[PDB]
Amino acid sequence: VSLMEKLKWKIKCIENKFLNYRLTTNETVVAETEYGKVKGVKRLTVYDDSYYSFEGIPYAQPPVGELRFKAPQRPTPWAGVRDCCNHKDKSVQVDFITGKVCGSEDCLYLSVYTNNLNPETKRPVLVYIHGGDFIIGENHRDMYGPDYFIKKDVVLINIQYRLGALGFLSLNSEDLNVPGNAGLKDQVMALRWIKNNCANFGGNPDNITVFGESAGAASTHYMMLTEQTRGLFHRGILMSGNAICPWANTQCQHRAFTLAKLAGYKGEDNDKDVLEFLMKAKPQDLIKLEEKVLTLEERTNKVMFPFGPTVEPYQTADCVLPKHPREMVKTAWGNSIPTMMGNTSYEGLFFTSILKQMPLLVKELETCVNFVPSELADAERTAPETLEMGAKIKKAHVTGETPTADNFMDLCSHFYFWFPMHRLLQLRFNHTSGTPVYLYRFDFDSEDLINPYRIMRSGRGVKGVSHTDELTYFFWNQLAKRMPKESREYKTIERMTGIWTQFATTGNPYSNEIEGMENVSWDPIEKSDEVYKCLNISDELKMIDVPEMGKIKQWESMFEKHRDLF
Repeated sequence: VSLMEKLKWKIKCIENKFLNYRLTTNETVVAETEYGKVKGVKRLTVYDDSYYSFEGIPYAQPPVGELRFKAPQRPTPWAGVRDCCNHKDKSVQVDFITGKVCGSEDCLYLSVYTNNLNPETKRPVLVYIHGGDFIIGENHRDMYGPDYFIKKDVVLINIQYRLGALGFLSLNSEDLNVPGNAGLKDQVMALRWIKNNCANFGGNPDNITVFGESAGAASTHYMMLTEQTRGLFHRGILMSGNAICPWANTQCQHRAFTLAKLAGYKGEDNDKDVLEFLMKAKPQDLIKLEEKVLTLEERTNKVMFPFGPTVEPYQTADCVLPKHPREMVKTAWGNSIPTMMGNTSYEGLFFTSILKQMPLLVKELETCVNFVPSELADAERTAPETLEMGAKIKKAHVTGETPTADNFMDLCSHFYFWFPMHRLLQLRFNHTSGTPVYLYRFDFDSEDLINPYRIMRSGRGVKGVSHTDELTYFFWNQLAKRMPKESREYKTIERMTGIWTQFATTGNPYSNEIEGMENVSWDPIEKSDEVYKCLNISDELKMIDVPEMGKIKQWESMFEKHRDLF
């Protein structure tokens, strides 16, 4: 990121402190939890709404010392009133703007927001699990402000969880108790806390909705698949991701050794010596070196990050993913709750930046062999079946003789999002009956209101609706501003928070109190449907055949001779 963008950002951080102070009131309030009393504070929004904010509620013990890399443990209660008027730190990560490591190992907190602590009936509870590819992200209100959702009579809860190697180290050695998925277990513990405390803030414990974008969508899906959480909630929304995306799963058991060697470990490769070195390293060193972990072959095969959700190599009381995610889908409790999924209209525009720095990536479309699903491709990607499968992808996305940047981004929308969504819908349809799933397509472009991911993807000036572009209409962030009530941006905020709030309430996202949705009727997807229908959300709200469908079928035709793997 440029020095100019670094200065703008710093300035915005400073402005934000002042905006935050102005928006804070002297009305404090105390609420009860299973663990003790917490003190929150009422705050305003730039729309002159107001809400009670409780931040820094621990849902687990600080995962430090011998707790590093282990399943989270329940937090220790207190008497007195814990101060929750301030935010806690974020999980240790590289700051996307400054490129310096920030955060702290002491990051297992959640934040609770609502326009009314004593409503007359228990309200729908919405739980946001943030994205950031399992390596960045936070619940700070400078990027995930509840300002818009608190117009609605809901309780909104934003969680943190362990990221990177500290959340996702995995070791085969059973004696060590580092099976993997610590960060997802953080998520489970947070959802247990919410279940058992949401009533104290006016929330209905029998009507919880979990939602997330990108890796938060994968996370939400995982919360719908694991037995650890059976029955804990009642709706799920998967925004631009799910647990069977190729980026959402990795076998990272050999990678802890590599990480340790990068950090200076001297010795042989066994799990115990490797863990002991890692248990004593400074956390920022681990996180800083993590970008060097993956090999050239791994990157070429599109393994996105060294550490993430994995198949745990042995069972424990706290195991979250005992099998591959596909196999988990077959028996998932969450298959039986109302579900909404969707994507943006030009997801792969996100990768503009990566294309800038590596223009030769476009030549991967000459044969598209690097985009064939790794379960079907040979190791060197030189087999004749692999060239054939690559030709399906090429014919779907390469529009002229020579591939372009756009063809590459369009193919990416599919590889990363539309194709795994299709695999999931069909897989799910065969291992459930009845419970509806609804689709949306987010297709509203503006550069008047943005979020910080735009600075990360170097998308200033770039037309089309990228991965992350919808977040802007759900959450306040420090680059936002008060928009006129008549603005198309403002209307999109109301439509988005409105639809999400409707679905959370009844499990059906249709309502005719939402403007633009009067000549609409929003049917769920049926197992027999050959073409998917979605609510396309742009300046107009309109049901349409998913425009991506034709390409989706073409990707599917790569499994012609291996139907059992699709």
